[PDB]
Amino acid sequence: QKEMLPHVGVSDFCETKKAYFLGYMVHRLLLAALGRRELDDRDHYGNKR
Amino acid sequence: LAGPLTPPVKHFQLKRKPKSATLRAELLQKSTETAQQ
Amino acid sequence: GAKKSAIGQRIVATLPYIKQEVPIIIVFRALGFVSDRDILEHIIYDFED
Amino acid sequence: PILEFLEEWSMENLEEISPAAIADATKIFVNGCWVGIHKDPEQLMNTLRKLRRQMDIIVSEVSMIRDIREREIRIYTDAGRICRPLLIVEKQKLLLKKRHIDQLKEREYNNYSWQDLVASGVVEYIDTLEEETVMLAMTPDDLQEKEVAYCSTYTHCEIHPSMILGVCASIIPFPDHNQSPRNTYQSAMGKQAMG
Amino acid sequence: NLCCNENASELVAELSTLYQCIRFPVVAMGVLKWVDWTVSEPRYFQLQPVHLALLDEISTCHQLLHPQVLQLLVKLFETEHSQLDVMEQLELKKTLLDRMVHLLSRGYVLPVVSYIRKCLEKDTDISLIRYFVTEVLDVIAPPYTSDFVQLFLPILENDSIADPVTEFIAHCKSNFI
Amino acid sequence: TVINNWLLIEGHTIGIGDSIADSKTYQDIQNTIKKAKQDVIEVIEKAHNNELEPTPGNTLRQTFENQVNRILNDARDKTGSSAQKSLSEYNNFKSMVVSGAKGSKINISQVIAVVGQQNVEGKRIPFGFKHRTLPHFIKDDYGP
Amino acid sequence: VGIRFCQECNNMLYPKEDKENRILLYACRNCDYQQEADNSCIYVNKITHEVDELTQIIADVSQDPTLPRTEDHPCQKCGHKEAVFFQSHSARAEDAMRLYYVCTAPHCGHRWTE
Amino acid sequence: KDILCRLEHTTLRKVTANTAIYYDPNPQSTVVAEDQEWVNVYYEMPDFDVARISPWLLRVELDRKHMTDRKLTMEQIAEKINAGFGDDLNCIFNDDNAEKLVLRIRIMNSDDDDVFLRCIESNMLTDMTL
Ligand SMILES: [Zn+2]
Ligand SMILES: [Zn+2]
Repeated sequence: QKEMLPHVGVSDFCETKKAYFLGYMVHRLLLAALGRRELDDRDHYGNKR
Repeated sequence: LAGPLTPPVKHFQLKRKPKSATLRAELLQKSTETAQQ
Repeated sequence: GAKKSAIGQRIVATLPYIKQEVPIIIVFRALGFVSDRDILEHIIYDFED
Repeated sequence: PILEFLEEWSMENLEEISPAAIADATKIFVNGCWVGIHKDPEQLMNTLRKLRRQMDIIVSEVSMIRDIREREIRIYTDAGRICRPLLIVEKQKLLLKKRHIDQLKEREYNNYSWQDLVASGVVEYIDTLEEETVMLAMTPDDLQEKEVAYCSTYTHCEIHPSMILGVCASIIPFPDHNQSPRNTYQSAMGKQAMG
Repeated sequence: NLCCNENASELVAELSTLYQCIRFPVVAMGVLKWVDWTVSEPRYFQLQPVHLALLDEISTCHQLLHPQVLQLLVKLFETEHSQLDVMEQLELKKTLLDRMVHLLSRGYVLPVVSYIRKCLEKDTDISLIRYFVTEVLDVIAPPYTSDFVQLFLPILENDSIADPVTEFIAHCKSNFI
Repeated sequence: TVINNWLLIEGHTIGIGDSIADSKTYQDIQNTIKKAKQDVIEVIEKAHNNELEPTPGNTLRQTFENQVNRILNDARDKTGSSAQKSLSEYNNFKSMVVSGAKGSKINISQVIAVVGQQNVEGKRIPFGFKHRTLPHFIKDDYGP
Repeated sequence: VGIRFCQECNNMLYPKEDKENRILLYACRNCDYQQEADNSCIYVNKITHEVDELTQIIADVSQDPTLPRTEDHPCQKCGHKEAVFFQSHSARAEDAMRLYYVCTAPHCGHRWTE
Repeated sequence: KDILCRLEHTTLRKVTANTAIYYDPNPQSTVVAEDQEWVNVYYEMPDFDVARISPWLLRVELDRKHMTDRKLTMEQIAEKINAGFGDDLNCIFNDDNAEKLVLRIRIMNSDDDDVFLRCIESNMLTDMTL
C-alpha cells in the first residue's frame, strides 16, 4: 500500500491505479521481449534530472 | 577488301541460348523505364 | 531441469524491503484481482495478439 | 491545474473506464502517473501547445511529448529537466515577424522584454525528451525556404547554432576550424588564464 | 558523349542507344577500350555489373573482336583485389567466367578452353573451374568436333564432382576417341 | 647548432597561403564529393527498394554499411590525392610532411580538402534520438 | 492458438484429452469446469517469426512532423499524392531495409510495403 | 565450404521453421490433410503404433534453404534424433522433396503426456547437435 509505487498514491482505491501502472510496466516489458518497442538507453539524457 | 566472311565453325547446337539475352531484355526494359522519365 | 525450460520464460518482481522476488500474478492477486482475464486486461489491452 | 484542464476536457480516468477500450485510445501520463486515456490525442496536443504558447494554465517549462508509435502523451512539470528556447515554425514560415524585432530594438524606454516573446508564443522552451518529437531547422534563411525539399514539415527553428557552445568555449574564435581536442584543451585552459 | 560524361549514372538509360551504336564495329572497339580502362582501374567494384554486359554485346555482334575481349577478361581474371571480400572476389570471378561462357557460345571455344586448361594445370581454385564446366555443360548439345573434345575432355578428369555430365561422357567416349 | 644557425638565414614558417589550393582543385574536390553523395543516395534507394542483396555471412545492414563506408573511404582518399597533387614546392605543409618531422599526408588532406568520416566504436554516429542522429534530420536517414 | 478463460472464474482454460471420446477438451483447474475444444492444436510458435510489420504500423504516424514524406507513390484507396514512408526498425529485423508507406490523407490510413 | 559445414555447430533451432503440437489422437486419419497424404504413404506401414502410440502429434516444419546450406537431409536428422532418444520418440518424416520439410514426433509405445512434449521440443531446439 505504501512502499510499492508511492508516486501513484497511498489511498485505499488507488490500488486499482497501481494495478494498472504495474500492468503497463509489464506490458512494456513484454513489448521489449517481442521488440515491438526498442530498449531504453541509460545515457539518453531525457532519462536524467 | 577481304571478300565474303567465313561463318564461325559450328561445334554444337544451342538447345537454349545463354542468359545474356535475358539480361539484354531486362536492361532494355530498364532503359525504357528511364526513357519514360 | 527439463520442465521449467519446457513451460518457458517467467516474469518476477523484486520488491523493496523484500530480499526475494515474487511472480507478477501473485502481486496482482495481492491487489485483490482474482480473475485472470481481469489481470490480463490490466496487461494485454487487446486479446487479438 | 493541468489535471483540472484534463477534467474539463474529455480525458477518461482509469477508474471510470472498462479496460477493453484502452487499446483503442492513447495513454496520458503526468510526471510518470497514468491519469487516464484520450481518443483524439492530436486535438489535445494542439490545445496544450496553444495554451503553453499563451501561458494560460501551463507555465512555459512543462514539456509535453506525444509518442505516436506507442499511443502515449507524457507531460512533465517536475524540476530537474533541462530545456532551451526555440523559435516556432508554421507553414514553413517563422512566427517571428520584423515588428517583434523592432519592439526588441527599443528595449529600454519601452519595457518590451524577452517575456513578451515568451508571452506572444513566438519562442518556446523545449526539453531533450520533447526534442525527439521535433523536426528542427538549423537556420531559417535556407532550410525552411523552398528548394528541392529535404523536409517540408519544420515545427521549430534554432535561434543561432553558436549557442550550443559552452560559457568558456564560446570565447574561441573560429572554433569550427580546429580539431575538437584543441577546443577541449582551450576550454580547460581559459579557466586557468590570468586577468 | 556517354563515355566522357562520367556523371555516368545515365548508362542504364543510354543502353539501347549504346547497343545500336555498338552495331558499328569501330564504335564497339572504342567501347571495348573504354571499358578496359574503366574496369581495369583500381577500386572500380562498388556496384551490385553492366560494363560486362556491354562486352557481352560486343562479343555477340562481331566475331573479329573475340580475341580482344578474352585478352581483357583473362587480365581481369588474374588481377588480385584487396578491398574486395574473398567471397566477393569469388563471385566476381564467377561473373567473369559467365562472360567467358557467353563468348564461348559465339564459336570461340578453343582458345578459351585452352586458357582454362592452362590456368588449371599451371593456381586458380578448383571451384571456379568446376563452375565453368557446369555452365558449359548447361547449354551444350551434341554433336561435337574432334578438337573440342581434345581440349574439353582432358580437363574433365581432374575432378569427380557433379545429368548432362555423364551424358557428355557417354557421347564423347562412344563417338570421340 | 649548424642547422639552426643556417635556418636563421633561411627561415621556416607556416601560413594561410600554405593552406590554399587552386580554384580548379576545389572544383574537382567538390565534383568528387557530389559524386560520392549521389552514389550513397543510389545505395540507399537500392536498399530501400530491397534491390541490395546481402553478401555471404553478412546481414543486409552490414552489407549496406560496408558499401557506404568504402564509398566514403575511397572518395576521401581520391580527394586527398588530388589535394596532394595541388601542393607547391614551397608549401610549408609539404616541407613538414616530406621531412617527416611533423604531421602526415592525412593531416594535409584534412586541412585542405576533407576532414572525413567521424567514427564512434568503429561505426558511424548512432541514433541517439529515435531513428535520428540529431533533430535537424528526418527519421530513418542514412546519408553521409 | 485461441486462448480462452474459464466461463465460471475467468482462469486459463488448459487443454486435456478424454480417452473415451478422443477430442480436445479445454478444462479449467481449481474450478473443474470443462469445455469442448476444437482447434486440434494447443501451441504454435513461428521460430522464423517474420511477422508483418503492417500489423504494428499505426495510421496515426501520418501526423508526425519528423518522418520523411514522398509525393511519388499515390495511395490505392484515394490516390493521395503525399505518403509518409519509413523503416519499421524493430527487433526480429535490421535485415529488411524496406520502406513501409502510409497514406497521408485524413481518415485514410492505407498502409503498404514495397 | 563443405568441410566448413562439417565444423559449425548446427542445431534443430537453426534449421527449423516452425513447430506445432497438433492433438491428433488417431494416427490413421490425421487432423491435417497436408500431413494426411504423406502419412497415408508412411503409416501405410503401421510400425510402432500397432502396439500403441501417443495421442499427441508434434509436427515440425523446417527451412529448405538452411538444409541446402548445411548439406543436410531429413533422414540423417531423423537418425540423429533416434540416436538421441531411443524408442522414446517415434519420428515419421515426410519425403524430402515437398515445399515444406515436415516431421511428426510421437512418444514410445511403452509409455507428463502433453507438457512432456514441450520438454521434448525445448530440449531438442538448442541442446541437440545435428
Ligand atoms: Zn473461470
Ligand atoms: Zn489513401
